[PDB]
Amino acid sequence: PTGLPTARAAGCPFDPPPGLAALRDRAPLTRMEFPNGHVGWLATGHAVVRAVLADPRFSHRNDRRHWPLADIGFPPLPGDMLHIDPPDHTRYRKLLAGKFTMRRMRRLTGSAQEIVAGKLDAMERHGGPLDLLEFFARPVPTLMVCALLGVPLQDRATFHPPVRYVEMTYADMQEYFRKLVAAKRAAPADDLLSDLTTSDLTEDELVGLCAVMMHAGVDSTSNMLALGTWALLERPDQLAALRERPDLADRAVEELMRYMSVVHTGSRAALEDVELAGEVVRAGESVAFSVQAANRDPARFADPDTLDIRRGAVGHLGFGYGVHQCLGMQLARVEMRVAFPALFARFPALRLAVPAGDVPMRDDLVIPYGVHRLPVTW
Ligand code: HEM
Repeated sequence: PTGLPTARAAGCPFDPPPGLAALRDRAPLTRMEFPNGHVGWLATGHAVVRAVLADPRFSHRNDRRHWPLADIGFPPLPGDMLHIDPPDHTRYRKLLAGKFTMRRMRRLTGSAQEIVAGKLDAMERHGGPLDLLEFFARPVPTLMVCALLGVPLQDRATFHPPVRYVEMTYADMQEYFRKLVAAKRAAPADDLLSDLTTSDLTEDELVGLCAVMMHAGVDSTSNMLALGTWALLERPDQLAALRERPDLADRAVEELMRYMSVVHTGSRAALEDVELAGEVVRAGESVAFSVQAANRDPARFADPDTLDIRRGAVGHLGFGYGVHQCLGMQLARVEMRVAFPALFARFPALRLAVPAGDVPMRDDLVIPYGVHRLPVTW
């Protein structure tokens, strides 16, 4: 019956569409008509979203689910583990999870510090005003994925717009990574891609995984760096707390993840009848889920609509949950824990360079949410 509430409020860039809260607080699982007319369900409560995301009976194949944000489904491509179901998905997870632990990703902390440092240096040389996305929020996570995969230093510039060029397609990236995989097979190094050349993945699977990673590790991270910097610079009291207690970086990253919920909406399809929140979701029905509503659920978080880095903690669903929990979440944490405090240590008076209403927001249906540019000065 209901449609998905998607309209953001004009003075409130960080908060969810107003209609979600009253829906969630009344019926955290409810019937929903999708943009294409499919009648499925909408999960907005934190517990019900977790139950959807943890249950392997829920498919993420694009030829099984209906998309909740557009009125529009093909089988998954090699390497696109987010849209592959068990048991193939389980093969990717068993191979990759142990390579993506915090203990392994913390070994890239120095790389993250130096990537961050280099982009801060180029910002100061240019001077304000400038676009934080072009100078910092997009190149930092791009160079981080390049470091993770061991992309040659002299090739990395092909993967992001020049800081002041052809934007690579998926096919362009597959061609590049086919060559790089062959090179690492012949001459291994201490990096993830070299390590994976000894696995059972086919060339097509490994090349697809790399091309996916260059988007999966970049788009959301970039928009988190932009939105999180904007939110922090409006809260000088929280910046003071982070300056005085730099150990608060870890909590601040979790609280920003919860508050921003940039991967705001998704869906899954039932592979068989599933009891969910007192209802039977029948085989073939899609359940849309709202990460952003779940991350503001008062059933789960005190004062959910207040941003307070001092109480930041794991438990939010900003990296997903369960079957397809974000593989890169520990790397994302390492890079954001470096980046947010470093930006304000170098530019303590960082602030917007335009009226807040002039910041160009992404359209309400785009995922991830974020901004197209973030003009800043200092
Ligand atoms: C702050 C930055 C990031 C956010 C907000 C984010 C968010 C997410 C979310 C919400 C999902 C699950 C989507 C769903 O359930 O439909 C996911 C999956 C995934 N992410 Fe991330 N991610 C980020 C960074 C990264 C990075 C840095 C990498 C790689 C280096 C990465 C790789 C992946 C992969 C491979 C999956 C699929 C995992 C699976 O299917 O088992 N992510 N991410």
